[PDB]
Amino acid sequence: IVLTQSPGTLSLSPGEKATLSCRASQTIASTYLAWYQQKPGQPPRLLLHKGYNRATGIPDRFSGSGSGTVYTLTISGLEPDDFAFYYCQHLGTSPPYTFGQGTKVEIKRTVAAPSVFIFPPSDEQLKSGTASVVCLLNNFYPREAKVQWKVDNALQSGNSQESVTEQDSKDSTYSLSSTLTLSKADYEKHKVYACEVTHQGLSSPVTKSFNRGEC
Amino acid sequence: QVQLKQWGAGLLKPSETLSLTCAIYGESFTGSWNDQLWNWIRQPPGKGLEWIGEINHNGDINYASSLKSRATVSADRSKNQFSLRLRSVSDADTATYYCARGRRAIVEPPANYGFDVWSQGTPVIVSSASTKGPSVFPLAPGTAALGCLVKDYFPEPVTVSWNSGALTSGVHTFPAVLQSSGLYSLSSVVTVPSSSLGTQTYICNVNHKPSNTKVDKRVEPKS
Repeated sequence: IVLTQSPGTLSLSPGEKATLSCRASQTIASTYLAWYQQKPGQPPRLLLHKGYNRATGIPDRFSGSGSGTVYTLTISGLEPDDFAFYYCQHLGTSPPYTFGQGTKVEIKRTVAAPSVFIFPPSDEQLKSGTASVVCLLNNFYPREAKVQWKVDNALQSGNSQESVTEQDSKDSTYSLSSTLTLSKADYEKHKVYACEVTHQGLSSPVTKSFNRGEC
Repeated sequence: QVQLKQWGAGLLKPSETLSLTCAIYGESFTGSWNDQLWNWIRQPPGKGLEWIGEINHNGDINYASSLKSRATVSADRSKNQFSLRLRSVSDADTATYYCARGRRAIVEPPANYGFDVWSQGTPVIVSSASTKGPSVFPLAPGTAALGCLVKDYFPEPVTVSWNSGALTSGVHTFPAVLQSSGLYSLSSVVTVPSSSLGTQTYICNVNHKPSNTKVDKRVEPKS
């Protein structure tokens, strides 16, 4: 049984009602559907079992509903502790068991464009035989962002790694680094290094660039 | 008050056999109503929960289809413990591994058809690297950004602070990434006013306890 959760990300303010959906590929009895909450760095925690029954100690604001192929987890008034990931699970009469892919409940806030910065490899690193170029996207919302690396106007692929911070506790934004790695040899064969950023807060893509070896 | 305690090596070289055991406290292996389900679950980096396998009260063992060949699940009933082995591990098997208690009971017992008790989990990281301190390189600068690149260390964690930890406003220390070399790398950045680049010193303090590495790196604007 394939369990598909939606939406991927739910964005809400504290105190609003949250509705999370889990769609099964086939009809399943409600007895066999459970829901879990998980915060990062912590084990999951059972919220509901048998579709609608709250587990021990679970607050009244969590409830379950549905039948057939669609089930729902409702949170009637989000508290700060409720911003987390949620998973549905099919625990039937026998294995195998399946989890949904997860839904993230985040704090909603107004759209914010990222500030973009590019960093050439340091002279200290180049002395080592490696070249790393870092593109920074600072304090943006929503989390969805596109970062494309161009070297001498050639789209780069498979030589970059991204890392994203968790949602900020102060202003509810995200920040993101993209790091392009090439050998020192390849770094010195090219002139123009650019990161192109697309984000809902930018009316057109923002490109930050440098020329290798220019002051 | 049921609890699961997990142990086993979490830093694995590639192709080795992952070996984990959980100890049950507060419950018997079968249960009063012969309904206990002892399960293994993993969570790959940035992905959701994936069910691995189970041994139940009657000794029945079942595995997920994509792991059935490489995995073995067993229990030692004399010590109220159960175990998972997973052979020929690769980067694909890097994950946080949990054991959990479920039940299928047929006053109804609590948490029927749910996993109510979970262990703290083991972070399993597959790398042929040995312990290695990071190299620390500067990322040089109305608003100016600067930072440090903390590259090629093993294992986690690294702590990064700025001016000995005084500075946290506008600091972003990014979750580390595992590079293809088996070595971690991360960057730590801070956005500061441009007008402070000549009066305030910015130093990134990097501590890597496994290698006893301690690096204080001044990040200065280039001229």
